[PDB]
Amino acid sequence: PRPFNEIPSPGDNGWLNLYHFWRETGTHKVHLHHVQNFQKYGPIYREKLGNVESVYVIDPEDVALLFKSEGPNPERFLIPPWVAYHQYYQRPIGVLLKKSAAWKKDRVALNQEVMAPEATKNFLPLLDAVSRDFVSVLHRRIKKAGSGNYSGDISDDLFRFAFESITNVIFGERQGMLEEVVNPEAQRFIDAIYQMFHTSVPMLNLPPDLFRLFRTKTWKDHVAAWDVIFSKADIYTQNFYWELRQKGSVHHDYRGILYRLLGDSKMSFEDIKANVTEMLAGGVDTTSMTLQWHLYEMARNLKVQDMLRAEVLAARHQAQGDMATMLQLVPLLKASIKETLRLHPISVTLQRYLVNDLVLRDYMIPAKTLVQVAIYALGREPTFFFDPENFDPTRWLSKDKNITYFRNLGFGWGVRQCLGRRIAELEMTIFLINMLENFRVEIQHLSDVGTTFNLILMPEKPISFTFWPF
Amino acid sequence: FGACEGTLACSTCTDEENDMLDLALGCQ
Ligand code: HEM
Ligand SMILES: CC(C)CC[C@@H](O)[C@](C)(O)[C@H]1CC[C@H]2[C@@H]3CC=C4C[C@@H](O)CC[C@]4(C)[C@H]3CC[C@]12C
Ligand code: FES
Repeated sequence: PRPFNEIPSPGDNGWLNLYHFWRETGTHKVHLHHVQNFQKYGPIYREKLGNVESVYVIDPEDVALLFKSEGPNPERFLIPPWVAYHQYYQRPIGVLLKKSAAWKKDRVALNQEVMAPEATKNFLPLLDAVSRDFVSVLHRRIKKAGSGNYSGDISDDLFRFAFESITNVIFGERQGMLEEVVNPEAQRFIDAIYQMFHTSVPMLNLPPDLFRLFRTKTWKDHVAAWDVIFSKADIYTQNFYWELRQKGSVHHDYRGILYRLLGDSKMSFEDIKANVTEMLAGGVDTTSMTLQWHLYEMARNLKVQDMLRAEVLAARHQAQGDMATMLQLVPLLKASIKETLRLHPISVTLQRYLVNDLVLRDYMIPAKTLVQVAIYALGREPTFFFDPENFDPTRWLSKDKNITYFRNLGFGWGVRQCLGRRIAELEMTIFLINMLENFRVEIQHLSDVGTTFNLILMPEKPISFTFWPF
Repeated sequence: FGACEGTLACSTCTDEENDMLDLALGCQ
């Protein structure tokens, strides 16, 4: 059993490692840094970047061992600029920035309202209403274009879509972000979210002491972005709280996540509002970029697009129109979302701090070490996925359940997987049902679109789609 | 056992059940 120090490594100097990382690859290509590192060191390595050292793994078999020894209250890497903002400006923290018993308490509360089948079944008509309106927007744009046809970059529209969707299941109220004339304050919120992520990157491998010193301007801009996030989340929650007392009726119809938490949960109001803030901010840039990638992948692979349409048409007929029923009848659609997140993870890595010592690849890794699963590098790895550059949803249907062992990692694992996983799955699946029924998707002068690291992974450049009424 | 508490948000014990299983339920 080899000691920790024997794990392949660029070296022990974190600032030198950081220097070589910045000059050769760059901060916005961290996902490539991982790929190259694995090609250089083999299937496991350690790297100190600035002050933080991680062990990095790629093999689903090492992944399984990692998540096997996970404790009751797991911890992932905390993003230093995010943590500092919350501490210094004393903002209430949600489930994302809590650990141990305080994390569990929020998570358990939130799980009853956000992850539980009994609760999540209520999301269906709320998300469908938004998706149906998105389809209307595009139909309007086709009519207006006068060519039976619409071409355009719909990123901003996908951000507005994702925002209507998360706000609708939380508040049970439409924000009108899919209308022709849009709330400019709600837009200012949507933009702050992207700014928060983008401005995170120059500060990523530095202790807070070095932020204000070498990234003063970035820190300033980062703080302004979180201020918008928090201001408007507070206003939303607070208005909701008072309007509840103004209309005070024990409604029998479903009204949204917030109503349920405020009316019957163990959480304090301040805890609730902290988590409303995080769920809102978490929901805008994640589902939107993933859908964009999906549409891109359907445009790149027209046969696969044809198959998915046929599945959804069959499913709408077989279910005689009912959405709840449809969702149990689209296994290829669900697999295609899994296939989209493999090629295009939102999260470059998953991370866990070990609670106990652990052996991986005959190396001894001591308790409290950060271990990172290189999710991006994994999905591109030709030894772990057959023909990895090919978008093939059937891959997830294979009854050879050796082929999918610890491969579906886009939303993470165990008790501290994505909190918004059901919202995201349901929102994207419903979004794609509606699109597939209404439009054929193409990209004129199609080319390979790469990935940039903006804390979340995002496309490197715009994608201009063409839509045809089906 | 039952760490997420009967919510289908772990695997310490449908299409979503299938996903929790390919990483190895009692509460469903
Ligand atoms: C395609 C969409 C999404 C992807 C791929 C994604 C991915 C992830 C990943 C990889 C994690 C870390 C899981 C782990 O450490 O094991 C995570 C956590 C988290 N996500 Fe998402 N996410 C998505 C959408 C959302 C949405 C819509 C929300 C809003 C509800 C959200 C809110 C959160 C929160 C609060 C956490 C931290 C949970 C905790 O620490 O208990 N995410 N997500
Ligand atoms: C706005 C927030 C309140 C919610 C954001 C949340 O909805 C995200 C986008 O879902 C967050 C939650 C945990 C985040 C990850 C935590 C740790 C790391 C390691 C770091 O090296 C790269 C970023 C990466 C891989 C983060 C990417 C963005 C994630 C995956
Ligand atoms: S208890 Fe979490 S999955 Fe059944």
